Amino acid sequence: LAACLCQAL
Amino acid sequence: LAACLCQAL
Repeated sequence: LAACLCQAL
Repeated sequence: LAACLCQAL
């Protein structure tokens, strides 16, 4: 999930 | 942090 946030950012 | 993207958009 952390990586989904990084994608979003 | 996601709200940063919604501001940008």
